[PDB]
Amino acid sequence: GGTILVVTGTGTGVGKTVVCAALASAARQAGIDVAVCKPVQTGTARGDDDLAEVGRLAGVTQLAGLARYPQPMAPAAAAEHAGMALPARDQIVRLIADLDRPGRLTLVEGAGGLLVELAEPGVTLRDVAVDVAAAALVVVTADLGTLNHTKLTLEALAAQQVSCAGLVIGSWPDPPGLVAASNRSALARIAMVRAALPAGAASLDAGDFAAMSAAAFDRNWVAGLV
Amino acid sequence: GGTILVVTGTGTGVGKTVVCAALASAARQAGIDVAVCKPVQTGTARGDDDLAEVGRLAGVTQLAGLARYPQPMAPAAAAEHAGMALPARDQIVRLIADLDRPGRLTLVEGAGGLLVELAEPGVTLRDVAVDVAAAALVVVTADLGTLNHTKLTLEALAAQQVSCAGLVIGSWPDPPGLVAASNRSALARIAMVRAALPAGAASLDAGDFAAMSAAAFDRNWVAGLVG
Ligand SMILES: O=C(O)C[C@@H]1CCC[C@H]1C(=O)c1ccc(-c2nnn[nH]2)cc1
Ligand SMILES: O=C(O)C[C@@H]1CCC[C@H]1C(=O)c1ccc(-c2nnn[nH]2)cc1
Repeated sequence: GGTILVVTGTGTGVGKTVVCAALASAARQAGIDVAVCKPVQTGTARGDDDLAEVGRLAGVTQLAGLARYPQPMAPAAAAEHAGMALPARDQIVRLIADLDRPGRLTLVEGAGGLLVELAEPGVTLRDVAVDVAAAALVVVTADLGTLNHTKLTLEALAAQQVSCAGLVIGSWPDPPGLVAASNRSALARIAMVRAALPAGAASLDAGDFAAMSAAAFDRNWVAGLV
Repeated sequence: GGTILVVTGTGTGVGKTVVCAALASAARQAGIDVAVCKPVQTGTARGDDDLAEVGRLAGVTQLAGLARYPQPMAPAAAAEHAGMALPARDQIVRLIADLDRPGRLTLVEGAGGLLVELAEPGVTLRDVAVDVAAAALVVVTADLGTLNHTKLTLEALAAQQVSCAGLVIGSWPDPPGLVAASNRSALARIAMVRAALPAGAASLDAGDFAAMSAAAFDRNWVAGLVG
C-alpha cells in the first residue's frame, strides 16, 4: 500500500477542496503520484465539482467519485431530497483501498465536517478513516471560533484513534487582522500547522497555483508522506 | 442545592445569550428563582454585557460576573491583549457555588463554544460542568453545517460524562428554507430540541419576549428542571 490521507475540515466552506488541490500539487512536484477521491458530491445543480477543481488546479488525473447530488445540502439531506440513498459503506472504503498503491498519496476529501454522514447507516469520514487506516488532515479557518471547532474535531479523531496529520488554514486573509493573527498562533499550540493558503488561491491558474502550493508546504514534510 | 445548567453552544454568535434569557424568562414565569452568571465576558470595549442583556430581556436581577476583558476575542486572546490573566478554575466554581440554591435554576453562560479555554491551563466550560455536576444546554443554529458541530459538541460532553440537557435552536427563520427545515428534523433525532427561538427574538421588548419565552419551551420540562 501507499499513504491514505482523509482531508476533513472543521465545517463547511473552510477550504477542503483548495487544500486537497494544494497538497496534491505540492506532492506531485516532489515526485509523488497523487490520487484524490471525493466519494459524495452535492450541489451539482449549481455546478459544484470538487474533483474537477483539483484536476484543473493541481493536474491530478486519478479522480474518483461514487455519487453526485444536485442540492447544495449535507449528503444525507441531498440524497433524501433526490429520493435516492447514499452509497454503501463498502462502496466508499473499497474505492479508497483500490485507489491506494505504493508510492502514491491518496487524498480523500469529505463533505463538510468530520462527523457528516457519507453512507448508510450513519457512516462518517471518521469511520472511513478507521477502516482504511488513514490519518486525517484537518482544514481550519482563521476566523473567530476556529479554535473551538478545531479542538472539537481533533478530539473526535482521537476518540476513534485516528491520527492527525496536522492542520491547514484554508484561507489566510490579507491583511490578516488581529483575530486571524491570534488564531494562527493559537492553532499552532493545538496541532502542527502544515500550511496557510493565501486568500483567493482557488482562483489561480494551474501555473500560479503550483508555485503557491510549492511554497505553502514544507518540502520535507510533503516528501515524507510517502 | 438547586439546579445548575451550563449554557454552551456549537460556536460563537449562535444565540447563547438570548437562549439564556428565554429560559430564564420561562422559568421565572413558572415561579422558579433564576440566577445567571457569566464567568468570562470579552468584548467589553465594544459594550458587550451578556448579563445586562439577560436582565434587560428576562428581568433577571441575580446576575454574577467574574472576568471581563476589552477585546471581542476568545477569552485567552482577550486577556493576553489586555495584559491580564484568565481566572482560576476554582474561581469560576466559587462563582457558581455561591449562586446555587435549592429551588433555584442557575444558568452558567459560556463564551463561544464548549472547548473554549476559560481558565488556565486549558480549563473549559466542560471541566466546570463536571466540577459543579451541571448538565449542559447546547445552543445550535439552523444554518448549513450545524449537524456536524452539534454532533461534535455532544460527543465532547459525553467524553467527560456531562449530561446533555437538550438543544435549543438559537434563531429559527420564518419562512424556513430547505436547509433549515432539513436541519431541524435531523437535529431532533440527534438530541431532544427543547425550543427553537424565532429569528429576531433578541429585539423583542419585555412583554413580547416573555410571551415568546413561555411559548418556546415545554412547560413540563421547565417545571421539572427544579424541584
Ligand atoms: O463540502 C462542503 O463543505 C461544501 C458543500 C457545498 C454544497 C453543500 C456543502 C456540503 O457538502 C455540506 C456538508 C455537510 C453539511 C452539514 N454538516 N452538518 N450539518 N450540515 C452541509 C453541507
Ligand atoms: O460568546 C460568544 O460566542 C460571543 C463573544 C462576543 C465577543 C467575542 C465572543 C467570544 O466570547 C468568543 C469565544 C470564543 C471564541 C473562539 N473559539 N475558538 N476560537 N475563537 C471566539 C469568541
